[PDB]
Amino acid sequence: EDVYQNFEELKNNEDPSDYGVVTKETGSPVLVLAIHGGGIEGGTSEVARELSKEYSMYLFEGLKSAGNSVLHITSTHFDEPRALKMTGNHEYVISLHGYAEEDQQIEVGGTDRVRAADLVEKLQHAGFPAVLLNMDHPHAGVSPNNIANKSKTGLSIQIEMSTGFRKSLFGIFSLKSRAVTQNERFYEFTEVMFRFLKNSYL
Ligand SMILES: [Zn+2]
Repeated sequence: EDVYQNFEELKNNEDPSDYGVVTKETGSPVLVLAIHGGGIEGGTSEVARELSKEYSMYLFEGLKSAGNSVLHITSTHFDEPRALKMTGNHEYVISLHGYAEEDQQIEVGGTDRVRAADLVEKLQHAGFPAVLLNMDHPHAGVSPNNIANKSKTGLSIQIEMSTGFRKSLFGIFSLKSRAVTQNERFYEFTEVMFRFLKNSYL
């Protein structure tokens, strides 16, 4: 269970300084979506911001010193108005998430089954620990209600990164310091992502 059922409820309950909505609109067909940034799923803000160097981005970030889990709205309920706008304005969506696991692992899902498999292959070739989840796996990112699918095509890739994998990319794993301690692994990973994104969405 999430604390809030939708964005309006979160907005009416939380101080606006405790969260932030951040957008970058470039007209790229692909949108990078991170609805659980900041302290909600740590590291997803930094990955999103780096990818926004070449692609449009939507970021919702939890900015509390503690307790950011209360700001998590599951994807099938996430309706913040700028997210609805940006998703509908784009052809395709890549949606970044974190989950709790100490081992390094990347779980890839979504509605775009061909591109999801291709991403997994490209990550595995590059030495990253990715697996493809199929249609019946729980939380596969396939619901029409999932924000990531509310695009012009309906085709998404869901990237779920374990705690271990996310912590491997930063010198200091904090709200304050991830953004200024990205390591060589961070850039290696984001580069694999930039190569995939440019080749897969011509
Ligand atoms: Zn998430």
